[PDB]
Amino acid sequence: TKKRRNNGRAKKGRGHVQPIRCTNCARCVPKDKAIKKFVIRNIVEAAAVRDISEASVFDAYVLPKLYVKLHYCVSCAIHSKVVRNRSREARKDRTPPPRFRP
Amino acid sequence: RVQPIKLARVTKVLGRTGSQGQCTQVRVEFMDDTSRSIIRNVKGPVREGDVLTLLESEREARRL
Amino acid sequence: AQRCKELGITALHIKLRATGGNRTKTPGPGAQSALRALARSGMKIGRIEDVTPIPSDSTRRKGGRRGRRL
Amino acid sequence: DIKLFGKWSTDDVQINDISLQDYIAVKEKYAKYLPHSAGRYAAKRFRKAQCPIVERLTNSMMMHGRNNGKKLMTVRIVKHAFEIIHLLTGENPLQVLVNAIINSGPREDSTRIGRAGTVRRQAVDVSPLRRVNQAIWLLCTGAREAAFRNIKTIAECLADELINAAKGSSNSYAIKKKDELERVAKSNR
Amino acid sequence: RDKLNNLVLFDKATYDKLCKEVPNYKLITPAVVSERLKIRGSLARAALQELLSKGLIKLVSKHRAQVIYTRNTKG
RNA sequence: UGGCUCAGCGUGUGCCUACCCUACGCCGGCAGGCGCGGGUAACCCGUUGAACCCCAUUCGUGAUGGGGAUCGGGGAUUGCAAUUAUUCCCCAUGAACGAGGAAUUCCCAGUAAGUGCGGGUCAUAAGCUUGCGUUGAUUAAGUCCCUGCCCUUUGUACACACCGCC
Ligand SMILES: [Mg+2]
Ligand SMILES: [Mg+2]
Ligand SMILES: [Mg+2]
Ligand SMILES: [Zn+2]
Repeated sequence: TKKRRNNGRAKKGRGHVQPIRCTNCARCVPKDKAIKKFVIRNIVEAAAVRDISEASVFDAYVLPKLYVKLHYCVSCAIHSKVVRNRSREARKDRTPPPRFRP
Repeated sequence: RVQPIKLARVTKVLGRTGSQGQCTQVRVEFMDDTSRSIIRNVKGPVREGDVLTLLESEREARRL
Repeated sequence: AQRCKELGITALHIKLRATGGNRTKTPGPGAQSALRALARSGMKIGRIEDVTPIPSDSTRRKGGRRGRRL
Repeated sequence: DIKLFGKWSTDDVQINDISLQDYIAVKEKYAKYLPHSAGRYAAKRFRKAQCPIVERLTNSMMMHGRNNGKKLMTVRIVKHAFEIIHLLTGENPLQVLVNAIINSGPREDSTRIGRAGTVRRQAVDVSPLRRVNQAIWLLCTGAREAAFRNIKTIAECLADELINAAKGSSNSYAIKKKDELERVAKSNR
Repeated sequence: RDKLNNLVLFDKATYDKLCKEVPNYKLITPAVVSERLKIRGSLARAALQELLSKGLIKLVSKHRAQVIYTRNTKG
């Protein structure tokens, strides 16, 4: 049974997509098929900010961040629970999960 | 060279941890510096407001 | 902190580095603790910069195309 | 003032640390004539605090099968032992008890389910309520084990256990296991 | 630590030790004297109440299981 | 070893069916025996004078006055029948056993445990079970780690259903 009309990848008008390596298990996955993370994390912990601010020589010192682009095969993506198997109806939508900002 | 034994006061209970209930994780403020506060996992019954010893300053801090 | 204090150093510019290359770019759990303890031990923190090796395009990553099976 | 066992006024004893001040019941509100009360101390959580600690030691001193209901015998052994420690130290027996309880309760331990090196894996500091409970149990087991196959009786063996615990000489079984638990926790940090 | 082989009956070398140094410390009981002087312990109970009759030792408890004595007050 | 001192369930004379619960007096050291009685029962047993425990004695860290297994002799009761000992008593022996590996059971307040007492079985009888009572705690007010259970999603080549199929 054809599970997804998308065929599990973004390849629509192409014929071949150059592969990447899974950042976790180093598996060759097509670039448009692997699940991509872009995490903009604080360079320090959420509880270490207060300690660093005391020892910062600059009073108005902006906090640098970390820019990491992760790529995952669906094996490592499911194993790390970054994606989950969804119902037949719930599979179709492509909206990202809510950010839980408030 | 050596950090001495101190005490900290529980402010709020965060929840159980250890996948057995053998430990509870609570937030503790420092009596020496009330602004200074960490989160510590403790064993045994803990409720709000009680003060307990802490043999070392920082060991672990994770969010459940 | 003890060696720097006894050699006459009071501030630091922390330069973080992960494994880099084609390997992992996320620093391990030791990054947060070592950085936090340096400031809490009575030492100043200035500019923090990243020197993680980020290739344009690296060589082949070790493991094989089927990955590290586990 | 309440004259526990007919003597040993409870208004002069004091707890030398605030972490256990609110969990020991040597205070005047919980100052009782006799360590014997069926006040339903297991009905709800956080109700063993208001139970008098002299009663708590009496509860924990009956174990090992042959002694599981006998409280008259346990109270009379406590009565003998407190008089004995008074005769051997010259201060209030309750002050000896509070010194022993604080100095016996281990302040850290370790408990995990994953892979363990020696005993457990991760070090976790204990609660004040668990401090007291482990302290009383360790003192009772130390007295019982020393008294199991020697001519010294329970009142005397309980006396030297609490006396060596009040000072601290690595001879009390309670402080001996306390140091072992602290060292294991330090290794498992 | 194999067998106590304690003293069922007194001898001169221990009887004098009972008479001179036993009523000098705070806590004297039949168990303490039995382990200290290596006497049996039935002899300990009898000898302690002999010193009670001589009046140089004060009794406090007098229980069937835990009978407790003490030295006289000094000062 | 002696003294002290407090329970609650419940049973008790029978169609066939014979076989009751026992106060008191006397005899014997005991198991027992003999006569007066009572009770078809909140009426008598029975204020069920239980045990544990408590208070005093002796013992004194030894396989000892712990333990009573095995075994000899003797005496009664029930039954027609007691040997392969029915049960009980007395005097004899005093065996392992010094807290028990891997594992494993049960349990949250009048609970575990200690401790005895009724019923069922019974002419004879409880180490069984079913109920009752006394003394009375430690830890815990959590988790899905182990063993499992429920709901949803999901995959399946399973449907005798994973102890499946292959
Ligand atoms: Mg499929
Ligand atoms: Mg192709
Ligand atoms: Mg796998
Ligand atoms: Zn992967």
